[PDB]
Amino acid sequence: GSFLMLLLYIGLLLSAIAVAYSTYWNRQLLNSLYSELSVRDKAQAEWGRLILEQSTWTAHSRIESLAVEQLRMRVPDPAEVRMVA
Amino acid sequence: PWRFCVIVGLLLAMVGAIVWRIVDLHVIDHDFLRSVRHIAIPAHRGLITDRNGEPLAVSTPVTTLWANPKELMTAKERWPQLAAALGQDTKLFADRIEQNAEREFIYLVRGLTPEQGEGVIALKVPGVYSIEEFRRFYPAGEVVAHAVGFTDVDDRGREGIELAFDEWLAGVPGKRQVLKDRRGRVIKDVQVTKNAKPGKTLALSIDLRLQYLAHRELRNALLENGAKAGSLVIMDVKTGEILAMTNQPTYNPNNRRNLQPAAMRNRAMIDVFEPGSTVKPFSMSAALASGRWKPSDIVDVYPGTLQIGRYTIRDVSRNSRQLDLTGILIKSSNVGISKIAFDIGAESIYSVMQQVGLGQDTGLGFPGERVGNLPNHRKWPKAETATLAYGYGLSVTAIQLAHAYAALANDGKSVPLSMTRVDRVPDGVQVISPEVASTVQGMLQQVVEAQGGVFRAQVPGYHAAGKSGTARKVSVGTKGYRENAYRSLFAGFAPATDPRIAMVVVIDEPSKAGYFGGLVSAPVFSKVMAGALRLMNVPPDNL
Amino acid sequence: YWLFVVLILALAGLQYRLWVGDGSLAQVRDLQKQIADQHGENERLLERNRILEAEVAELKKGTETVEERARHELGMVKDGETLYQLA
Amino acid sequence: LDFPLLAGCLALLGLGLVMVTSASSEVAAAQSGNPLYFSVRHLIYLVIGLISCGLTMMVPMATWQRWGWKLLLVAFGLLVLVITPGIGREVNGSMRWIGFGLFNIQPSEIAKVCVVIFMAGYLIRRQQSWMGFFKPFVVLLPMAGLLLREPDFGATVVMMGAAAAMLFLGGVGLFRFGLMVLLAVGAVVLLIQTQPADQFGAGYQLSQALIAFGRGGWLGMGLGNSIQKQFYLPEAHTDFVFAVLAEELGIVGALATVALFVFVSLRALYIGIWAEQAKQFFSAYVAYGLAFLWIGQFLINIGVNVGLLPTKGLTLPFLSYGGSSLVICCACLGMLLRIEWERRTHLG
Amino acid sequence: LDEQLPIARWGDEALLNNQGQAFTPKELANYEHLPRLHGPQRAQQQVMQQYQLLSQLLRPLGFSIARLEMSDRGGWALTTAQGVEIQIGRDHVVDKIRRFVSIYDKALKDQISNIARIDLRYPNGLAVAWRE
Repeated sequence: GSFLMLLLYIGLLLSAIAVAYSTYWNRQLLNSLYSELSVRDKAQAEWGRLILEQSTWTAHSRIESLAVEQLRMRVPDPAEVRMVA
Repeated sequence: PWRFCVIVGLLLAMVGAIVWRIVDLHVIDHDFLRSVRHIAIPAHRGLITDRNGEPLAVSTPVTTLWANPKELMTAKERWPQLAAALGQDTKLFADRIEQNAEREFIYLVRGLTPEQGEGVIALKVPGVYSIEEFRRFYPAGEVVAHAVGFTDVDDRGREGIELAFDEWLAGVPGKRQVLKDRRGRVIKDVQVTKNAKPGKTLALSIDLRLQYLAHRELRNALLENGAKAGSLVIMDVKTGEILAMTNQPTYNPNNRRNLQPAAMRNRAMIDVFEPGSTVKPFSMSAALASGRWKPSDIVDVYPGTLQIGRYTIRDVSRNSRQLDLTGILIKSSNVGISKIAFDIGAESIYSVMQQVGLGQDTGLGFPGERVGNLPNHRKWPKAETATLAYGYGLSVTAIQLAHAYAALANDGKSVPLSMTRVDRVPDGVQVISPEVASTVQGMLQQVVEAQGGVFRAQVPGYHAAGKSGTARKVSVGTKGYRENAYRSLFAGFAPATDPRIAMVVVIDEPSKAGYFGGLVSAPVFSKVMAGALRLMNVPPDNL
Repeated sequence: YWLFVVLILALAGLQYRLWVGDGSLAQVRDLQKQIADQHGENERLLERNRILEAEVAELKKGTETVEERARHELGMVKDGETLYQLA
Repeated sequence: LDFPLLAGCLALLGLGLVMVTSASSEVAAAQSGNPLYFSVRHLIYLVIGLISCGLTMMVPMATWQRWGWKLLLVAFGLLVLVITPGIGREVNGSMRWIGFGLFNIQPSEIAKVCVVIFMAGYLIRRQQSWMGFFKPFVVLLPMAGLLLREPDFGATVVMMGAAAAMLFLGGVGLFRFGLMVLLAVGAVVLLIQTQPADQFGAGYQLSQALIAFGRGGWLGMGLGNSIQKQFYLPEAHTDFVFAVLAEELGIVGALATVALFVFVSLRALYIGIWAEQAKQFFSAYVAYGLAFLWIGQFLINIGVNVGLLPTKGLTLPFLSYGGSSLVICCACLGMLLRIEWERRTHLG
Repeated sequence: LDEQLPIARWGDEALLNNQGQAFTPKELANYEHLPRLHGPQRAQQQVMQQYQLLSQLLRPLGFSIARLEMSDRGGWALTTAQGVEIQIGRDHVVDKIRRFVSIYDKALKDQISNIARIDLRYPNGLAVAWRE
């Protein structure tokens, strides 16, 4: 039993040091995750800024006017449409 | 040896003093016991998209300037300098700061562009810092303002989908630890307690092309008819999605300065009205579901001035004596609908009207989404039966009226509404048997196509199927209605051969040209289905 | 042999905290996979908004590519064109 | 052997190992690269301490009676070398360590064990005169003078306290004992005469452990969850390792450690009592001295941690970091297990 | 040592392989027949693989790709050996290719001699411009 007690005690010590190492590792991974989420947040901030700048020029009415004026695009006529199934 | 005893006793006394001190400090003074601070990092909202790929509401970074007044008592001589960068009186700014001197967190300016942020912070006044606060921005502008709503300054939903989906869009914030000081300044960012949850992207079922379209010709209808307000709803019949929906007059969600709440009034959900002659198809559905009536039964409606008790059921047209059920729908004969209701009884009428969804609620959950009222009585008073037959004495909003007409167009298989996009085919309740649904679709097709009905509502290259209507708007105070104030209504679906799109068009108080539904809402009906059927990519069936 | 009970209890608690609690290696793998997927969506979103800035760069100076949106949103066609539809 | 004493001391040893592993990871990672630096070196220190305890168990006791003179000769050599420059590094205001590679050596502990051994070897001779009164003082006064010229006050304090107590066991006077105690106190006060909040600075420790205990709680917040040890305290694995243990194991673990220290220390004093009843005066006296040295170090560490006493950057037996302190503690352990062995020779 | 595969040309300067890393050999003018490929500066990772997959997918159509272009916007433009340009569009490239293949096999069997351009930038079908 004495040798069994020694083995159980050293196993407990190994488990405890593993718990400490794993808790520190989890703290490090949480820090890394916060870093990546900050990167994602600033990337989506840039995306939102770009969308805000684009929306003032790609509006529906403006693009309709552009299509009908510059390239002389016209709304399609259902009489002349090749319906294919 | 007693030296043993005295040494052991002294050791135990010191140990007891130590343990007494530690137990005193740990628990007794725990509440009393600048070093470390536990802070919360905010999260950003989700993305609201149309059916396929177009964003409808986005969060944009805005530099927001805040200050810590505890660091700002040292700026007694600097508040006049800082007030110029703000735009407020120096004495007034000093009063504003001093009344909240005890406050630790105070906002100076929000909604400011970053460049002005660096310009203001160039003064380098202690305690002032810049944060990248996210402001919600709406690419579609006023087009989808009512269907998406808006958030408040606190980045919390207030109306529309924003308020309806706060738990889905606005993710839960994250927790962080910092090394604060006496002035609140952070030395080192300590381990994050719990990280923030990103907001989930919600894909609406509204198609922005159809929404742009409907909005365009509906404001065209208002300017052409000179009416006070109006609304329009698009519905897919196979899935119940609200493919498009708009109200007027609209508001710009990105510029909310002095918007009067009736501009915020989402009439497709808040405004109640009697459908009028719009509910004739459900009456016919009940009549043909009972099996007593047939589509080819001649009904006499002369003289068109039927008397019921002390009430008079006036009819619009008194120049037709014998009229079939299709003729009843075409002429909107109140006498004919009254007679058929008397023959069939209002029990089945109310049965089919609750089954389709009229006057009930649907799983949408919007702020101020009204319920309507379809009265239910154990008995059936004759005047009540007549009013239920021809529409009056009842209140239904446009959204569930569109749902009912979609159910009619969906072979009676009513499907619950889903403004969010639907991924799996829903299975609803077979409200109306297929034979009755097909017959009703046929009568609606003849109503829209045959002469004497609504020629303006015919959709080129497509078999339309719709029914007009007019509502005598209800007046508050005077029991009844208000003179010369009628709402034009039209509803239907297309193509009549195999429906895929439903519609309800409502225009409030057209007082210039006329009040007839087929006169006002029919051309809008035809235009919106022309565009929507072209965009929905279904094959035309006329040439 | 009294002290075995305390050692068993302590080892059980330590293993529970090592396999279940916030310090568990299971949470280690959870956070590793979460960060891997997070980085993947970072790189995808960076590619996405880089394409976005490129297209907005073209939008302010050109017009030949606004036809993409003008004929996707509206289905518009030029005069000398024929629509072949599949349904 | 001695099952209960060995179990208690090994509990202390393993608990110190886990405590240093849990408390030194942040500082090791930051200013040393790999996060497992102090812990991995502490494991090696632990194993060599076990080997040294075995070696002291394999070397007879009469050797300390006869071969102690060379032990104090090398102790004097190390105590000279700790003050000379070139073979010593000055860290945190004091050049206490001497380096031979990866094993920094603090000579205070070996000096303490040697001076205890010679005090016992003198007191077995002159328990029963003024010449004896003056003779014992030349044994330890150079120790106190050297260790106080070096910035090391806790070692001199534990030296004086241990010496006074372990004279108090084995022949005490009525007023002359107080006389020698007061002259020793006067000498240390003269040495003090020769050489005489702050949370934003490096004085964070004075209130850090106080607020930590305030937030500790009855059961604690589990293994490695203290928020006052991640870069808040440098070398927290040495001075405030007991505060870290308190935050990590609550009132339960804190009182368990305090009571187990008390148990092992009173067991040391009580096995010294047995040796006294076993007619082994030298063994009894060295046991009393070692036990009182341990209790002095333990009490001063807990007192500085709780805040009842001024700052004393001294290690904790079997818990704090440091190769020299743990090696000497293990050697003392081997000495005590011997004392048990010689006492049991007639029993078994 | 891996040998580069002269399968594609980046503009008129560089040569591309299956992976498409930018390499330039001893002689450049030798490959008149080799297809021309264009793209943004950060596009030596995707244009070549898209060209290869499109060629493999359209091989039963009897179409050999002549020039492939990518605007920085990402919209793809394709030109074939018969001289007709195709505006595939930004996204949904494989869906649009399947749609165009079906439409060509159904209602564009022999109409291969009077098309100015084929525009796939539609969510449902395509538009064909005609030449006299």
